[PDB]
Amino acid sequence: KQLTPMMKMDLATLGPVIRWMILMYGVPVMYAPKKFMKYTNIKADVPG
Amino acid sequence: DPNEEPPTGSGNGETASQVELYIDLTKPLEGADFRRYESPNPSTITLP
Repeated sequence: KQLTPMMKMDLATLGPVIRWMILMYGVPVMYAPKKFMKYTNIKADVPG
Repeated sequence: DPNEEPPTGSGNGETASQVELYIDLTKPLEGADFRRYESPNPSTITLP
């Protein structure tokens, strides 16, 4: 759920420097917790 | 006609079907999402 997309906001000019910030608001929500699962403690020594 | 079946079931005042039809008529647009029409958010398009 997105309150606003990834946006750019301009900041104040206190001198010969240009400033701005990038912001994003949101949260992930899953409605059915029992329709997901996970595997834990998996071993895979492919790096070496 | 002595052999014609007379209609019945007229003794149940405030029938459930009548209540459902009344709800459908007197309360239209129920359960619709109108939140978008009072949003002061300039961005109305959802992007990743």
